[PDB]
Amino acid sequence: RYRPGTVALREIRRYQKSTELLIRKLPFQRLVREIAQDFKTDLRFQSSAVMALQEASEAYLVGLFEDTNLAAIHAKRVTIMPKDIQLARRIRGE
Amino acid sequence: KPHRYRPGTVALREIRRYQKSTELLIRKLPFQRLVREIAQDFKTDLRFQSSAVMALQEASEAYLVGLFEDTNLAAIHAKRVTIMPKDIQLARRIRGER
Amino acid sequence: LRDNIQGITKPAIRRLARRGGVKRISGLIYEETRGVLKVFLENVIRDAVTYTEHAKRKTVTAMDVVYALKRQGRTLYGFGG
Amino acid sequence: KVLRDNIQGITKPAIRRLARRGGVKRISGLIYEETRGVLKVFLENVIRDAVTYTEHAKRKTVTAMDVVYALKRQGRTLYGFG
Amino acid sequence: RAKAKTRSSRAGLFPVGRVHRLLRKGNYSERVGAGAPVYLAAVLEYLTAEILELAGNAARDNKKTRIIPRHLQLAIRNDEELNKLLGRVTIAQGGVLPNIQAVLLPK
Amino acid sequence: ARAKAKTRSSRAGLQFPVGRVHRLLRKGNYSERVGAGAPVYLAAVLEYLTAEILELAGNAARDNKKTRIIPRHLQLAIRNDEELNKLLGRVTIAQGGVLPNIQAVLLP
Amino acid sequence: RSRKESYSVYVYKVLKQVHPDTGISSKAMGIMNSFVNDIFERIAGEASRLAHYNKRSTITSREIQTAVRLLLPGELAKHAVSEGTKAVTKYTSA
Amino acid sequence: SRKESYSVYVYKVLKQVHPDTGISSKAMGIMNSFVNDIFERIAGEASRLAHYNKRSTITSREIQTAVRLLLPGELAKHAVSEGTKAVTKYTSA
DNA sequence: TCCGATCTGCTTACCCAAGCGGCATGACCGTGAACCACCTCACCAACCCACGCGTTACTATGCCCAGTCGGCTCTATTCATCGAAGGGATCATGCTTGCACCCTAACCAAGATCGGAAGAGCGTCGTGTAACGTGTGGA
DNA sequence: TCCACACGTTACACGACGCTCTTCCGATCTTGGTTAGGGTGCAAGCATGATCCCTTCGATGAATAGAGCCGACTGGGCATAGTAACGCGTGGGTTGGTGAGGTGGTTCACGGTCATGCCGCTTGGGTAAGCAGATCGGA
Repeated sequence: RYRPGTVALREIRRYQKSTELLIRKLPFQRLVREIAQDFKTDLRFQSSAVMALQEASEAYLVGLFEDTNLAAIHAKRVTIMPKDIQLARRIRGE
Repeated sequence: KPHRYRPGTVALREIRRYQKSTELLIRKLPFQRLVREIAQDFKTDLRFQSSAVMALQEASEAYLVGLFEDTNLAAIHAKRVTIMPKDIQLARRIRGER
Repeated sequence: LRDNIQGITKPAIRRLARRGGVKRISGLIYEETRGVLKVFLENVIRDAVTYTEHAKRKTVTAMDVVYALKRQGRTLYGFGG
Repeated sequence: KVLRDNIQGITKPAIRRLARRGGVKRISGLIYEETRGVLKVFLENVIRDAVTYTEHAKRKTVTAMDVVYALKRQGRTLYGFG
Repeated sequence: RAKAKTRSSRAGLFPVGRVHRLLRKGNYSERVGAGAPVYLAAVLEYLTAEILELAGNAARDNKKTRIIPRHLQLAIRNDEELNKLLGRVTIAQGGVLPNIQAVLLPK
Repeated sequence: ARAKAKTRSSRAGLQFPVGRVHRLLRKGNYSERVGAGAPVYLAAVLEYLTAEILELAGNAARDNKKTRIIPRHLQLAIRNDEELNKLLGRVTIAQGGVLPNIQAVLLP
Repeated sequence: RSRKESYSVYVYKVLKQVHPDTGISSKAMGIMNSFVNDIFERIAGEASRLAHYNKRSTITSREIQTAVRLLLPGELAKHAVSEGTKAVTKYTSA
Repeated sequence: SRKESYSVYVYKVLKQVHPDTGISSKAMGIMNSFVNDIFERIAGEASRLAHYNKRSTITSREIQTAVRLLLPGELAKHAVSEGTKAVTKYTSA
C-alpha cells in the first residue's frame, strides 16, 4: 500500500504527459445544453461547438487549478481549498 | 511621560487618510526624473509634455495601488498582516505578469 | 435536462486538478469548482447564443463559440479558424 | 543632462503612502526594493510603447495621447488626458 | 429647401450627425445605415445619463454642487454594472474607495 | 497581360501570398488605401513567425521520436520559448495538453 | 488654431436634464469625454466585427443592438436596448 | 463555396525548414488559426496607428511599427529585419 | 493574601464641522466664423425573400466494461497553542531638496504650397489554389 | 493493421498586367508656442536614530479527513439505422445608402465678467485611543 501522495504524483505526471480530454463527452454536453436553455429555447448545438466549449472549459479549469495550487503553496499548504480558488479568482480579475 | 500610540493605530489612520484622499502620492520631480532617465534607452534627447509625465505618474500610482491591494489580500490569505515580497510575487504571478 | 451539473463527477475534477499539478485536494473544492465552471459556461454560451441570434440561426456553430471565447480574451486555436 | 540612478527617488515614504492607499497595515522592510523594481519594469514597458508611438509620427516630444495609447495597449485604459 | 431640423431632435435625444460621421470616417464598415447613428447616440446618452446621475448623487452625499473625478470614480465603482463595464479603466485623480480588510481592524 | 504573370510573392522571395494579404487588407476595412509595401511586409512577418513555430515544433516532435507535428508539439514549442509564450499567452491550443511542471514543494 | 470637437456640449445638456442644479469641472468633463469616446469605440468595433463575421457591408440597428447586448452587462444592456429601440422608433415615426 | 486557408503556404514553409517532417490536419488548422490571429492583430494595430496620425494609407511604416508594438523582444527585432529585407527585395524588381 | 481582568477616569492627539476672506473657475453672453449637418435627386448594389437541396443534428436501441460510487483504514496533513525575538512601528531632530515662480533660448509642432510618385479602378486573362480521388506509410 | 496523410488531376476565379485618373507624401519654408535649463527661498517631508511592542516563525501535540484499496454497479461510448430541421446557395426584385451641390444652423474659440463654489485658515467640539487607579471574581 503506497503512502498518501505516492500515487498522487504518478497521476499528476500521467495527466500532464497526456493531452486527452478529462471530462466525459456526454455529461458535459448535457450540462452545456441545460445551461443554454435559459437563453434560447429549442436551441441546437453543433458537435464542433460542444467540443470547443469542452476544450475551453477544461483549459480554464486547469489554469484555475494551477493558480489555486500556487495560492495554497503560498499559504504553507499542499491541500488546495475553496479559499484558494476564491483568492485566485479575485486576483485574476473575476 | 510622552504619549505614544500603540503600533498599528497610526497605520490605520493613514490608511483611512490616504483612501479618503485623491492626490498623487509620489513626489512629482523625482518621478519625472525617473521617467526621463528610463526614456533614455529608447531615444536620445527626448522631450516630454507635462501632461505626458502626469499621465505616466497617474497610471503608475494606480497600478501600484492595485498591486498593493492584491498583495495585501495574498498576505491575509497566508494568515499574516505584514506584506512581504512573496505576496507581491504571487500577486503578479496569478495576475499573469511574470 | 434537469440537474446535469452533477455530471462533472469528483474523478473528473480530480483529473483536472492532477493535470494542473495539484497533489492533495480538499473535499469541499468539488462543489465549489462545479459552480465556478458553470459560471464560466454561463458567460461563454450566452455570448455564443447572442452571436447565433444576430445571424438568424438556430444551430450554435463552432465559430460562434470561438468568437465568444475571443471576446473574453481567451482565444482558442484549432476550431473553425 | 544625463540622468542616472533616479529609481531611488521613489522613496520609502512614497511606497508607504501607496500601500496605505492600497489598504495595507504592516509593511516588510524588504518590499521597497521589490516595489521599485516592479515600478521600473512597468514604466519601462509603458514608456517604450509611448516612444514607439511618438517616433512613428516623426516626433521628438512624447505627448499625453501617446501615453494614453500605450496604456490602452497594455490593457489599462486611462481617463482624464484624452 | 426646408426648415432643416436636426436628427438629434427627430429622435428626441447627443448628436446623431456627428455619430454618423464618426461611424463613416472611422473605417468600421463599407456602408452605415440610418439606424446605427440613432441607436448608438441613444445608447451613449443613456450611459452618460446613468453615470452622471450617480455622480451627482455622490456629490450631493458629499455636499458639493460640482462633479469632480473623485465623484465619478465613486459613482462608477459603487455600482455593479458600471464597475463591470469600466473595471479595466483608470480614472485620473479618482482615488480609491475607503475599504479596509476586517482582519486589520483592532481587536 | 502580354507579359508573363510574375507573382509578387516571387518578387519578394517569400512563400506566403502577398496578393491574398493585400486583398485581405483592402476588403478587411482597415483603411481607405493600403500601400504596395504593406502586404509584402505583413507576409514576410507572418512567414517568419510561422517558420519559427514550425522549427520549434519540429524539434519537439523529433525529441519525442515522432515524424508528424501534432497539436501537443505545437503547445510544447509555444510554451518552451519565452518570446512565443509571451506572445501567445492568452490563447489556448486545442488538444495541446499542459507543460509537465510539478512544484518542488509537493515533491518528497 | 484648429477645431477640437468633443462631447462637452451634449454631456452638459444631459447633466442639466438629470440634475438641473449641479455643475461639472473641466477634469470631470475630460473624463466624461474619454468615457463616451471609449464606449463609442467599443460598440463600433463590436458592430463592425459582427457585420464582418456575417459577410455584411452595413452597420444597421441590429449590429449596434447586438454589440450593446455583448458589451453592456445585465440590466444596463436591457435598459440601453430599450432606449435605443425607443429612439429608433421615434426617428422612423417622423 | 471556395474557402481560403494558409494550408499550402504553411506546408511550404514546413518543407523549407524541416525537409522530412509532416504535419497533422489538426496541427495545420492550429497553424492557420495562429496565422489569421497574428494577421488580424498586426492589421488592427496598423489601422489604429494610421488613424492616430490622421493618415489614410497603411504603408510599410505602419506595419513595421505595429510589428514593433506587438511582437516581444527579439521576435520584434527579427520580424522587422525580415520584413525590411523582403520589402527592399520587392522594390528592386 | 492574591492575581488578572474589568471598569473608570482623566489626558490627549485627531478629525470633522462652521464661519470669513478670497480667489480662481465654470456659465454665459457676445461676436465671429469656420465647419459641417441637413435637403434633394440619381442610382445601383447590397439586401430581402421565396424556393431547393443536401448536410447533419437529434432520437431510439443494445450492450458491456471501464469508469464511478460508496465504505473502511489510517496516517500525513492541518490546525490550535506557546515562547520569543527580532522585525517593524512610532516619534523626535536636522536638514536636503521639491515645490513656487520668472526669463530665456532653443527647439519643435503645426500650417501652406508645389509637384511628383503612388494607389484605386477599369478590362483581359491564364496560372495558382481548392477540391476531389486514391494509394500508402507513420503511429 | 490501419485510417489519416501526401501524391496526382480540373477547373475556375482572382491576382497580375497596362493604362487613366485622382489623391496623398516628401521637400521646403514660415511662425508661434512650449519645454529644458537656470536662478532664488523656504519649509516640509525625508533620512537617521532611540525605544519598544506584538507578529511571525519554529516546536509540539491533538484531531481529522483525505488518500489508498476494494467490492458493487451502471451509464458512456461505440455501432446501427432512421428522419426531418435547417444552413447554404440561387435567382429576381427592391429600397436605401452614397455621392454631389447648396445653404444656413451648430459649435468651437477668444474675452471678459460675474456670481460663486471651494479652499485656506482659525476656532471649537465630538471622539476614540491610551495609561494609571480602584475594584472584583474565583483561587
